[PDB]
Amino acid sequence: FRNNYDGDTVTFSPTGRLFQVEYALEAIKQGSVTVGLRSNTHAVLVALKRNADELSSYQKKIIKCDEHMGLSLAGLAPDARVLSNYLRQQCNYSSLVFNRKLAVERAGHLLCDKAQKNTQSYGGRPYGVGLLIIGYDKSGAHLLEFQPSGNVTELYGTAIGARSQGAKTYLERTLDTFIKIDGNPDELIKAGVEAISQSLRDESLTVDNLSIAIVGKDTPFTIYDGEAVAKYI
Amino acid sequence: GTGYDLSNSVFSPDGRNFQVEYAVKAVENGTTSIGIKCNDGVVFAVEKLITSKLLVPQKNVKIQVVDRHIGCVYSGLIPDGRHLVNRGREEAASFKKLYKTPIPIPAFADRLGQYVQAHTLYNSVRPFGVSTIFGGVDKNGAHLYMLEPSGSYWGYKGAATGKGRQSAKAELEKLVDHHPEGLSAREAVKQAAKIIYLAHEDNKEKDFELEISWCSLSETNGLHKFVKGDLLQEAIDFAQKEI
Amino acid sequence: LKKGEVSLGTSIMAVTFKDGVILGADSRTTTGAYIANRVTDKLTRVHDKIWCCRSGSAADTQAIADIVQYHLELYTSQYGTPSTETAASVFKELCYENKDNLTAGIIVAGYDDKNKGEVYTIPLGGSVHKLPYAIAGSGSTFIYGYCDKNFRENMSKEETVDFIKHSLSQAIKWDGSSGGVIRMVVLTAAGVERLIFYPDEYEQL
Amino acid sequence: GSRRYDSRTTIFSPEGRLYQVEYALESISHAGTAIGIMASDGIVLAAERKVTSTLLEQDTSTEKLYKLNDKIAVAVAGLTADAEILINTARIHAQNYLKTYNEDIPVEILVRRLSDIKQGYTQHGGLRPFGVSFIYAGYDDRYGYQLYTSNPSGNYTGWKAISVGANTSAAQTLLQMDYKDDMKVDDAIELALKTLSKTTDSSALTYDRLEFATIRKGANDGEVYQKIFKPQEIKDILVKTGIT
Amino acid sequence: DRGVSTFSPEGRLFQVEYSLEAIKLGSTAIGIATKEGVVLGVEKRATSPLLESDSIEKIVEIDRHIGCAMSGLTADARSMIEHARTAAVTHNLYYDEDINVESLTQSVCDLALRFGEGASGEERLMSRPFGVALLIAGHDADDGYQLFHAEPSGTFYRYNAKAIGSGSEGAQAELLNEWHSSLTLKEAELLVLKILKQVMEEKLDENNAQLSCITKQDGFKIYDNEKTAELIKELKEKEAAE
Amino acid sequence: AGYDRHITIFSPEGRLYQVEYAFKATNQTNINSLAVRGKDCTVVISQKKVPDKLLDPTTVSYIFCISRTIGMVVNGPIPDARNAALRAKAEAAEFRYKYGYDMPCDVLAKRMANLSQIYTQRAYMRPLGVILTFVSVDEELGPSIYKTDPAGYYVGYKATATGPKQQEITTNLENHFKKSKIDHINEESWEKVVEFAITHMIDALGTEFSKNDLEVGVATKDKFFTLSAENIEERLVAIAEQD
Amino acid sequence: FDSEKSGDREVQRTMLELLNQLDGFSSDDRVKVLAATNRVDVLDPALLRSGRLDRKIEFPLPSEDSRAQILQIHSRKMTTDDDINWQELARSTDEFNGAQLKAVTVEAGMIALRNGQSSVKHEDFVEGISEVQARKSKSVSFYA
Amino acid sequence: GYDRALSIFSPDGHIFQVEYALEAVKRGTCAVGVKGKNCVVLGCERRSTLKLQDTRITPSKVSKIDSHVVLSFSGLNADSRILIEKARVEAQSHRLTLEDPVTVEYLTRYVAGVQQRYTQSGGVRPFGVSTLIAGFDPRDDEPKLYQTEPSGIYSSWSAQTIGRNSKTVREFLEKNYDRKEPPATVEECVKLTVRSLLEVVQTGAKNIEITVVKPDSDIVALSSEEINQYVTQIEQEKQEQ
Amino acid sequence: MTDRYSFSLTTFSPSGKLGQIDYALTAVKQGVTSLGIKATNGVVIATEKKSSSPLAMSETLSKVSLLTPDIGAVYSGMGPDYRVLVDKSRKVAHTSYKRIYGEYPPTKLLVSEVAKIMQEATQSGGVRPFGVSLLIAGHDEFNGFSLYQVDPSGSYFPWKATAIGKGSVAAKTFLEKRWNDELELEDAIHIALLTLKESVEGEFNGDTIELAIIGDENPDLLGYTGIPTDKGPRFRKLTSQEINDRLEAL
Repeated sequence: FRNNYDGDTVTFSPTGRLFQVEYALEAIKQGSVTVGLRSNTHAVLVALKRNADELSSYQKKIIKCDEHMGLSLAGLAPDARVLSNYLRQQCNYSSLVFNRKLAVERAGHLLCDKAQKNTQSYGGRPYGVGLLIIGYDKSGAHLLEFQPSGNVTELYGTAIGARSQGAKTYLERTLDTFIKIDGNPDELIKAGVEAISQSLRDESLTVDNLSIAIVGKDTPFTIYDGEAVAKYI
Repeated sequence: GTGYDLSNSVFSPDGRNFQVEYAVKAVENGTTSIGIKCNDGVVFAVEKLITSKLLVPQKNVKIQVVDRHIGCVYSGLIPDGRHLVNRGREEAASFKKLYKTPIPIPAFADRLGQYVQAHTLYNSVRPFGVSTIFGGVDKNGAHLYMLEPSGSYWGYKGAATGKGRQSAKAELEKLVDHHPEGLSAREAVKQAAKIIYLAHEDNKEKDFELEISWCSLSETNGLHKFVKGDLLQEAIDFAQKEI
Repeated sequence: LKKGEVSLGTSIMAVTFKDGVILGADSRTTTGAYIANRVTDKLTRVHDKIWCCRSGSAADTQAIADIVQYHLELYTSQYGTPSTETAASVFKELCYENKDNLTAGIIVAGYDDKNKGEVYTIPLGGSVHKLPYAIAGSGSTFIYGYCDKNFRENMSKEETVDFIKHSLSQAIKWDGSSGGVIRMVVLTAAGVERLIFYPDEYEQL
Repeated sequence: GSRRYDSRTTIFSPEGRLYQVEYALESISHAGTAIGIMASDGIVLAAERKVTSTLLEQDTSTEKLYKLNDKIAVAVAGLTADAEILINTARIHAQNYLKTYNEDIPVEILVRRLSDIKQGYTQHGGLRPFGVSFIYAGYDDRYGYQLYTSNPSGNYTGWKAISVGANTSAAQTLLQMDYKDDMKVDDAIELALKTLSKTTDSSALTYDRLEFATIRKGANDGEVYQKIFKPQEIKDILVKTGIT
Repeated sequence: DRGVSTFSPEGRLFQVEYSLEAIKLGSTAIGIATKEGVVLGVEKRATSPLLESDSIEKIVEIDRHIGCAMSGLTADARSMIEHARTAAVTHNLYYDEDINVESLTQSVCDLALRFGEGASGEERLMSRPFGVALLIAGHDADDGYQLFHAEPSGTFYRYNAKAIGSGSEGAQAELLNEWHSSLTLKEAELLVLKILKQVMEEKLDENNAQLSCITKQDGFKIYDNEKTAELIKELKEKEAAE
Repeated sequence: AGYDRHITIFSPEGRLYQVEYAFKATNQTNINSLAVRGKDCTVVISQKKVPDKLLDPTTVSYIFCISRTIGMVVNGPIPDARNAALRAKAEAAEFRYKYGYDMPCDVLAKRMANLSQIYTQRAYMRPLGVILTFVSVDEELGPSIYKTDPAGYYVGYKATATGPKQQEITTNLENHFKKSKIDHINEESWEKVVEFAITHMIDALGTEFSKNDLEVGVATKDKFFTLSAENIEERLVAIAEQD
Repeated sequence: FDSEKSGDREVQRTMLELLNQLDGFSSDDRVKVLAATNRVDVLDPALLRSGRLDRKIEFPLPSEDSRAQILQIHSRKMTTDDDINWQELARSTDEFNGAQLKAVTVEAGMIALRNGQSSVKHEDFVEGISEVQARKSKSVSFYA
Repeated sequence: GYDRALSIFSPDGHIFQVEYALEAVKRGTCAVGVKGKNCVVLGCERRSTLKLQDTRITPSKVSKIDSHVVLSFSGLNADSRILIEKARVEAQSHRLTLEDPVTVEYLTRYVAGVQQRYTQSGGVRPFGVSTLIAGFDPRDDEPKLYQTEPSGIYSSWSAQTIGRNSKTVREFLEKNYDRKEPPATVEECVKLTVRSLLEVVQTGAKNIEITVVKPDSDIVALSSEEINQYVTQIEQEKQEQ
Repeated sequence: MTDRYSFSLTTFSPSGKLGQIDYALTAVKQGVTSLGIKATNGVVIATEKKSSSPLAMSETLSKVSLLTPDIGAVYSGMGPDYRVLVDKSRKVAHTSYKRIYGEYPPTKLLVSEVAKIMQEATQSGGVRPFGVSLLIAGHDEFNGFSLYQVDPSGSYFPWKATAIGKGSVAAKTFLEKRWNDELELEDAIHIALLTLKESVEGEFNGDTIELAIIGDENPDLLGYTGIPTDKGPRFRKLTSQEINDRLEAL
């Protein structure tokens, strides 16, 4: 249960941790699985959407902020709007002032700098949203893992969500495999689909449950949904 | 009365602020990071811990650069140090804009310390939980300062924070005693690698990854850059030789 | 330059040499047709080893000198000892944005133990440059022929003062807006010394 | 966090009344008593200053009756410090009304302005309500004499006879029996003096601790004469009332 | 009380956790999505027979092509409805076209996450999240007839058939098997009346429930009392068939 | 309730508890200093405690020169001391700019005391954790020593003590001042007052000093500076050979 | 502590007696004394001094490999399977303190028994992880 | 300045401040209003605890917002006249902006909106008043009676009462008033309103104030000498039957 | 960021009395025992300077100050609070009268204006009431000599003779017999010296007594000669030498 030191975000535990941030990270854990991975020349996101009931819909867990970038969701939906809007503002500012497409690492730095100022000052709350930024710049394909704590790191692949982290082992066993795969988007997407399948517990993958995005040089950022994703099922 | 640690600006009966102490205790739960003040410049070093192998090697970095001659290496709450170094970069940019002289190291220290303490005066701001080993080379020479979350900074001849903070300082003292007249940067980088290896022995359970960087006048002529190529490997296997 | 406001003009000049830099000016302040003060001073001590002279509107020059004094004292109090380029920097930054209102020409020169003596001039626009010598003011428009040919590098103190008088004599005699006594400042490793000339001697040559 | 030290001044109680104005209405009872009687010929305002001693200055000293306009005067019951700001704002508002309309400000307008000032603090801002209640007296061509009262809550009602302060109930009960609709100024004055004598906590009634303000209209028509009874004239009515 | 925008150990924010269950204290609003349009119905719940049926309006029209129902506490949605109408009309002015229903819902649900103290970086003020859930319904030229659910948590769903409020669990269960993609508008109205009757407190008439409709040609329309009465009679005929 | 002791609010005994606890924070460094007033100059001497060998002795000091004429010695945690030094330097700048003449010590002390009082009165602010000793020579008034406090109570002193043993040094100097009946040292040379202060400090603390244990600040006529280590060693040698 | 109203002056007797037995005139220097407190911020300064308890060993929350070692140790008696990935389970638990892992093992066994399985699997362990954790409420997947 | 939120969602879903304002209203003076074919009557009582309150300068319980629409309140009297001032200034602004005299529906919507905003804005407690709005729209003879709650919910009532003992007046109106057959005369409406009041006021003919609103900019306030006239035959017809 | 303490820190207790006001009164009643009495031809305000440490200089500390060359101020509470109060009061008095009217305000309006600040302090959120009690003495050409006492609550009372501090009860209960209708300045200063004699607990001399007098317009201290309109400041303060002459006059 909540303790005395919960209060507001500006408060240190005697052990030396922020309970607000920890609660944000737990809410990150509670969300659905959105495993993603990248190759030398391609970046693939795989998302498992959730429906309230049979007569319901699915959340767009894949948000596009530019043609050379993309986003994934692992938590609170409304704050994802704010985060995506900020990322789009900075991408458009880069386009209009520098002409340079925003570097993926620079995007992660901006996102962490934004996420800080709620946890640093009174009146703010941490962004309980987990971004898996993908993109491709002149350097190469990149992938990040954003956290409400402000921690941002670049990885070949990861999975944030309910029992999603149980699907990291599939990536780790095949980490040496999908890295050396270049210019082969369909099979990389197939490997990603195999990765998420390990995180299934009750219901299998269907047409309306799989949302897939992929970016690259020859392949711009494209979101797959509906019948367009059944070929990879 | 109880609750003397709930708020920030409250003084304890013995006169010691309590949120700052908890921030200090949060600092120690961080990756070790040392810095050596060689004769011509400074040599930083970090021990970014390799998590599950999904993390890409040699890509995530922690030695942030300010201007050209000031380097920042931080431990503890990494994002908080990110924001601190961001404000420091803004201050250096303003100084160079309205003075057109590169910011001297003690001036940067004063600016960062004044910013840090500004966050431990109020009740509506959490004190920083990051300790920095920022330093570099200026006109008058070389300086290496460690900043603490209480806002106190000192002109160290070498410092280290992290899990292996205590072990690192012993080897720092041994290095200082072994070379009282001074130390060259070339040997300083190898000594820094050795010190980090000795400190990492506490965290031998998890894998390590070493990144090092140095600012100097003899070679880098006041420019800050990392260590790449055969020099890093030479330092690594020299430090592994004695093991 | 407004209508009726007090302006300095005249001539200011500073020459570098081996032991430092000697900076010169006059004591005449001509306001339009009239001469208001003939014993005034155009030399401003922004720092012990950093000196600046004033040209243009009197009030504007005095105000910018006061602001530069404030900023320089802040710098020496907190950060460290100043230098010539910092003194020129604060002047340029003060003059730049308000160039529509503030319109004056400033020359700053200081001596240091590392780079010896340097001279930095701020024209009306507000740029900064480093020169062995520099002139400013309406009265300075006439000696362009003399000083450039008679200037030498790494001279000595006696030759520098001889050149300064042999250059300001034409400034005083050829323009009525410049006159009165001739004021000298010497910046060397020994220290700052104040020297003043008289109208009856440099005219007699 | 700047929360634990907040007292939540503007908070509704579980049953549903405010609590700060509730205690302000208790602070009112601990202040000096005041009396206001509405007579046909004029209005009499009297108050008994609290904390009186031989060293209290009486030559030029008015702490309960204040002048806001040549026609309108008020009686203060409560914390004089908080009443000072309200008095200044009322005077400013009256002078602004004279600025805008060039005609004497009716009492109701000023009473509303002060009630609104009190209500604004009782509503928002998180500040403690003013712990002062006023007694308003004035004249105009609209309704003739007017005698309102104020509260820390900011509500005002008209009264033919009021007494706010210590022993309010006793004073009201005493005055209600003797109040008619046809007194002159002198009858109201003697009634108020008798009420103050019968409600005071001391033994005798000395002229030092009594203040009087009266509104009279004589030969001159359209302008009443506002006189703050000085001690030299104050000691005169004591023998007329028989208290001496 | 302690904290306003504070999180919880379970990881869901407060207020919105309370607001998500405060809707059940309100009325019952039911909508059904058909290829021929969307049928909406509410529960007036006159606290006394002295109330007026035409007084309390729990169904509003954001636009000719978009209308919504109401549930929970009604007062807070007035700000929601004003902002939604302003957004729709401003989009029409800016882009000389009707605003897409999903975009309008998105532009509405963002307001549900503005509670906070001392907003920094921009001037935005709100004490608590709105405690009202809306059923956005309308037609568009790209997807067709839509029925959304403007939750107070900032999230929204496209819904084929939804009940919110008191019957959010009782009526919703019946909608699972009573809905099909071949449902017609007439049978949709009959089913809505039947489900309301099942969830009715008192007898159902033109004074106790108010219905509406959205169509591609007729647009938004509030059903009159006479047609509601004949719908009641038709439902009465339908229920007792065998 | 019990929230009285947390913020600067009055207490059943009529006391400001937070300001009271602020004083206990001034003795954290346990650094003892004293300042005497010469016939024409002033000298302030403070213990210079370097905890670790990694410290650079030059940068660690509790003596800050406020301006070319006003010096200041501050006791307490250093970061708050540096904040106070920054504000004092900025305010000396502002006064010199606005009024055109160098300010006397009393004006600066009064302004800092007023700032500390504003800190105490405002609830959202916390009081300064330092005790500042302003020392200077005033051609308008004479040599002067001014000591403020976190509360804002400032008053000129014939001779100031501080630290954990402030009372003992106070009595040690008071015996001399009450036997000699003079309000200042009669030694004309700034050379002699330094040895006088060092001798009294040594007899008071009962300790013997080296080149690095004590830092001495001297304020002559229109000049303030900090003596280097060789100067202190020469003074100690002179004291040792003289007595 | 000093107090004139009232105090716990009885327990302080035992505290000072323990202090005098640890150090003072009697040592005997052959009686080592271990002490395992939980709140070191409350202990009297005298009891924390040297001469008395000297070594102050800090017990931190288990490291990443430490969690795997703990799970391996506490899953010996139970009939485990041969496909349990201890590394994955150890990573799943984050700031889990000791007995919070034994509780995980017990809950996984209990879930496996409840579902009728004759031996635990990785799924039962994950379900136990969710059971023990701050998801003790769980349920309600609303709005993620 | 003050940014702290005062209205916080309770764990059971209600807002504690709003439901406390409900009780704050429940302690106010009883105010009742009924409407006929072309007449609406707003009846109200006054406090009888203290006497010697004059009538001329005593603020009327029913405050005139405009020539065609009037307002009556119950509960905290301090806060209600602020709503009265805001409604009046908003009505003048509406006249300036739309060149049309205000309607009852629009004014009631505005009052509900301002109460809703105060329940929404931070640092401000909700109003402790409940208001009744009555009047006639321009060029229309239909009386409209509107009730506004501190929670912000407004509704039309053929006959509604608020304040203390409002349950008794409500049940009385539930049987001696017909919604489908309203009284046809001003006298009948006044008689019904008066007879409703004696069920609670139980003497106090001096402090019973009644305002009768008529179309075509006709708002009157019946004096005591007429109210006691109605009371005469009302009490005469009470006990004998 | 700003100031998050926008709420009032003074809250009405259920007993009906202000907490912080009744707490500042307690903080005032302990401390330096000051006094001031009014005579026919002038007003004398006296206080004792409790030298905290004997190495300090009581000369640097000004226990009494000059609000205006006619009006002086004496306090009995907390030092820094009184200093800030006196600076603010001088500033606002200048702003209100020297800028607008052209001369120095009289005592009656100046006292109300300075008490405005304190009565705002007990009202404005996030701040605590001033812990000082002010004794204001002044003269004017119409109301004559007047002495005013300002309490931390902001209430000011006109008093012919007063005393605030530890010895307030004894001095107040002893001043009635001392005082009568007709008095002289030397008589008043002797009365004040006799009253303060027992209330002092340290060394008694000219250095430990801070004494000021408002009397006739002395032209020597005016600082210029040639204007018959003004004749000098009426507020003068005795030095140690001045006061140790009437000290043995007892």
